[PDB]
Amino acid sequence: SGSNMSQWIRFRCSKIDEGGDWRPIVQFLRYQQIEFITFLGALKSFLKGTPKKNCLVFCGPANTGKSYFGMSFIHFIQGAVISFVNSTSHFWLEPLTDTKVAMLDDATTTCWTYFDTYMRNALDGNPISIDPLIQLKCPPILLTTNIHPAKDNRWPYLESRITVFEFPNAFPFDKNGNPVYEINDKNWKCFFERTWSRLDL
Amino acid sequence: HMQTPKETLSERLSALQDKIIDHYENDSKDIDSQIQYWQLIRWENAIFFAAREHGIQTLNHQVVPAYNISKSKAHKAIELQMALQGLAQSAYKTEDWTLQDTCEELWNTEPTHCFKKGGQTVQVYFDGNKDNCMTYVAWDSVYYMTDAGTWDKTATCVSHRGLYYVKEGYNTFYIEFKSECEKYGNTGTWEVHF
Repeated sequence: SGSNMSQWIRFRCSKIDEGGDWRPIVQFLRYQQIEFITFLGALKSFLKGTPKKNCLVFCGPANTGKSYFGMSFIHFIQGAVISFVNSTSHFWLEPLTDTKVAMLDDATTTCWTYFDTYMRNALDGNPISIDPLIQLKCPPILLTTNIHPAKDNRWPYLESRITVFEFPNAFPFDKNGNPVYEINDKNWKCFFERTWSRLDL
Repeated sequence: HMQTPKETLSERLSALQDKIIDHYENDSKDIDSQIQYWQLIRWENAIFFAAREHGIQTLNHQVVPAYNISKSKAHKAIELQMALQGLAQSAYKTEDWTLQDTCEELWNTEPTHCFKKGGQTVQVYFDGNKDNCMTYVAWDSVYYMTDAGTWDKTATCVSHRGLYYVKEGYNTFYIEFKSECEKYGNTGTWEVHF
């Protein structure tokens, strides 16, 4: 876009309706046994594109709703989804060339192996090349997965350069089959309006 | 209506959890707010403990944690609360004390069981290798508890050996660079950039 992160989010909030509620987001995090202050600190570093803090990971079974939660953020910020292809090339990173935040949904074991070898510059906040070889600054990347990339020491480079939040609990529904927590553009708008300064925006 | 034990525990948890998020919304700079925050967390975990004791699996849609989780988080909350209650009787009571200044994450960071403000970055390069570099924080201010139970404020000192503060006359290292070297390089050589 060219605008910085603060301008972009402020602008995105402009286009979103009033009347949301940040509470379902906070409540959903605490429901998943995640500490609010810890998460907010992680999100602050993430949006800044801080070296070694440029990849955020949500880890747990599909039924936790980690991907719904993650995708809601992408929708809010109008980020891009990238689709992993096992290669030794960066060609599949095209969609993130011009985005504020990228998402890769359901990273496999093979994906983490790829990241440990081929996404080092991106993990470090240094430019990468996709192709005449063109350099590109990698945007923050949110990944969801059910393969924890920092439990078993298989990926030593990756291991020290990602932040992982675990989602242990199934996405909760009430007695009528309605979700206990809904996470959408308006709730994200309120969330950012409440945490603006604390995110150093 | 005669309240079921689960309904009573539910009613109390819902009020506690609402209050907890109020704190997050308010972002008070008052140390007394943080003391209250950590009381709410103790109470929250006490409810989850009692819920499990009563055979309750979920409470207000929340998954009732394992006994060990409830106990660990409560013990953590008490620890922080009592540290803050002591700090509140010191000369430093009326400084800004935020959720961020008083969160568990920071508390668990070296030097542990201390409060700290104003992190200045220290870069350490192992084996002359510039790309093998660990980042540490030299805190502008460290608040520690004395043997008498009062809280004092002091600055961090940097040296080749590590990061330390003077605690009631005693140099007290919270990072040892030798130990860090013997873990990231192993030649006995390291360079400190501050």
